Amino acid sequence: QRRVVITGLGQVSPVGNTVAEAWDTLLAGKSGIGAITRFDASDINSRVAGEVRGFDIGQYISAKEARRMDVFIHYGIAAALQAIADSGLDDVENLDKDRIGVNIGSGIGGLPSIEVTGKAVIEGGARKINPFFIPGSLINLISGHVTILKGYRGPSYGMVSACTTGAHAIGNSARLIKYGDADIMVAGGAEGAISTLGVGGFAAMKALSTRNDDPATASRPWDKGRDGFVIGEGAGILVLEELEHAKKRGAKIYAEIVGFGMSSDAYHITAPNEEGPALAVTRALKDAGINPEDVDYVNAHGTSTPLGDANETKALKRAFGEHAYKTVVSSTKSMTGHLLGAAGGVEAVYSILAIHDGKIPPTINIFEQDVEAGCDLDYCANEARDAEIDVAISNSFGFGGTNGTLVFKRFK
Amino acid sequence: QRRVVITGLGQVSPVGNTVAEAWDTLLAGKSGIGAITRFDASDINSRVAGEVRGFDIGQYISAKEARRMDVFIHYGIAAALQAIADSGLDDVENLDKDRIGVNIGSGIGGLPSIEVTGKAVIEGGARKINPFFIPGSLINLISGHVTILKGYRGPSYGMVSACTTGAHAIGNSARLIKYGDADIMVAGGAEGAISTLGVGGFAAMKALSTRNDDPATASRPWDKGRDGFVIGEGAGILVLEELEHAKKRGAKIYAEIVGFGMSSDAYHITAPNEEGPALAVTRALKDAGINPEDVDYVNAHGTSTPLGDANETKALKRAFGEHAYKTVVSSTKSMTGHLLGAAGGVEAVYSILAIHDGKIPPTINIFEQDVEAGCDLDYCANEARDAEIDVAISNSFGFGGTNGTLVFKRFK
Ligand SMILES: [K+]
Ligand SMILES: [K+]
Repeated sequence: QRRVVITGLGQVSPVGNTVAEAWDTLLAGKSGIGAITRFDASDINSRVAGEVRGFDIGQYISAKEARRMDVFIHYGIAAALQAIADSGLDDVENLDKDRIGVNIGSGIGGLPSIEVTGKAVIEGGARKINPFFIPGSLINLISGHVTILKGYRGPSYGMVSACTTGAHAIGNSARLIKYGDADIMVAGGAEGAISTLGVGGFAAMKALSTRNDDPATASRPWDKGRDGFVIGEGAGILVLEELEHAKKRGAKIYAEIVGFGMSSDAYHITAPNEEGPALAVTRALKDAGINPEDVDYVNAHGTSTPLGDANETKALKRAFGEHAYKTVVSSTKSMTGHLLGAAGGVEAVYSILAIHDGKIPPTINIFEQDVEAGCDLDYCANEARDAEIDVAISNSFGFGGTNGTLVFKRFK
Repeated sequence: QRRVVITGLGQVSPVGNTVAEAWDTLLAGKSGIGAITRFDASDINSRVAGEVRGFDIGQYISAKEARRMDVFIHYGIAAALQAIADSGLDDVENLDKDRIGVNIGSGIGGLPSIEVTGKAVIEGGARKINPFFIPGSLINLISGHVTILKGYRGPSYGMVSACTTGAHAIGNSARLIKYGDADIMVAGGAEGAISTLGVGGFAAMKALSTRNDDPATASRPWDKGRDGFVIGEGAGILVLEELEHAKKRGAKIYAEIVGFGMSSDAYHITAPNEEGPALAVTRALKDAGINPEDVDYVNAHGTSTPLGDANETKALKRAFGEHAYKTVVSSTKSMTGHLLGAAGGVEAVYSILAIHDGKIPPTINIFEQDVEAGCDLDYCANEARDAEIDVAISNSFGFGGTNGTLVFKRFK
């Protein structure tokens, strides 16, 4: 019955501090990956990352309060306020704030502040713990701060699903609105784990690229020379709004979310198989009431891992059949790196912008496509395309074998 | 119009390593709170806790497997496997595991292992990081390990809402089943933050009781002498199942979940207001289509805080009107302590058992009820009661001002 459209976009990421900066960067095929500057990473086998740069949280909230939060909350709050400003909700007279909720997740949360506080305790004891240590690291406090800043009293919580966090949050928020528990939801993911334990943790898994002499081409999905993903940070946020509510005020509408699919591999904890991801894609298309052939663009999970990229391709073939060769796929992680919990968030934004603008962002750094390994689809290599996008799907296949697929559609 | 019933219970907590042990301990009014033994808490102003004791994870998984996980995962897995065994799903031939999902959350997650790893890194560099450090601390890996152990391929993720985590996980899972995305959901919360940064973190917020000389009465909800909550650890898990699916097999049904209410205070980060919690209770009852007068038992938030306990009373009076004085309230945190993200889990179990067995667990340590602060309701003080419970609600009002209310009903 109830339909859910997108009326606001918010983004902070390695390719831009606003939605416009990012889109322009992505369409130009420019990388957001560089050498790690956040901390001394000389000891980690991976020393490259997608870092947020030139970003001032003080533009959004007070510096004194910002001081008391870990940076993943900075990214979430900033991207949320962007999306809210973008939707025009701050200018609606007699807005029913009781019907507005916030659902923003994170994969890992306040790892950098936990590391800092830990070092403080070792050196100084338990009395060096700041009074704001715990709220400054709690994942759900992103939603907490946003509701307090805006006076929203609808449902608020965070999700955690590793790489799939942002997808689950957005899909779940859409469910909430349809069920009637809210008319508006602010949803997405935020991540800030560029730290010794964060970067070093995934490196210990041998999951990260070690192309430290060529940062710009470290992330290269479906390329022959790929060797692991490049860690990234930031946040992507949507404003989801019930259609009639959107149309009553004169809201600008980017797209409609028509489908949400979920599955579990039940196989490996940190390596996606074929069937699990295929299930999620299938379930999402069913939920949307559309067929594979209707899908014009797939924003892939596309981590640039040897097994993952190839397994995702096989998963698409299972779910799409022959249309896997007709549709267009692309991984924006080729430019942004892998934002983990925030990945589903920013890539939802990009998918929606693809529909809205009629443009597909490229998978850069495809020098020799890995056809031998089965990666023989159209990954929109190396250059963006003008394309009529009516339906776009965004995939997220995360650690724990948890899968999510969002289905967006042009609104007319 | 699908209905959701509870066919399985699982629990690990300071009052028991099984559901039976716990329910018996609670009804006898015995405390699970003692001096902190897990680590040297000498330098922290709060040195009491609700610890899990005499618990062998090796009973559920191999030692080798366990070594790769932080303890909050241990509690989650153990409580999950308890619930799954209780429901009898392991014995159903041709069970459709594609229709079975897992949604278990945590408030903080793998804080102890992060502290351990962080120290090892300080002492020996990045090499020290175990390859299983990241998956061993990821909150969503509780669901991950359960799906893999059992072969469940339905939706899987975790939620994070602090104190309300377990409530949101259960309610959301019921919504999933109703929507049709699953027929069975394993849902609850788990927490294991009995560590320097965990206990020290909440102590730095002046949030914990400092009654270290008398651990047994440190947790005393609505008592004149209450001085902050007592931190606890553990996990509580439900097996949620669509009604016809349960009835078609020979499923034992504990109760039915008929309502789910969510709200945000939009007021204070770490201190509940009146209206926020009142909103959640009202919304839960409207969702269930039930009048306040029909509520026989309220499993309170009741963390033992000077402001929180008094505000919760005012919130109940707002939502229930005159029936605030007719119903029976009680806080099992008087015996378990506050299990954070797991609180909503174990207290859902306790609420269901109240309905099932027709008994009300007491709020112990009420020596002089704080009537002067307005705490003048019936908190089932100091001894358990036999009572016919047709409808019970369980409240969780957590940090970030996030509120969740579950409504359970006896099934016929
Ligand atoms: K994607
Ligand atoms: K409760």
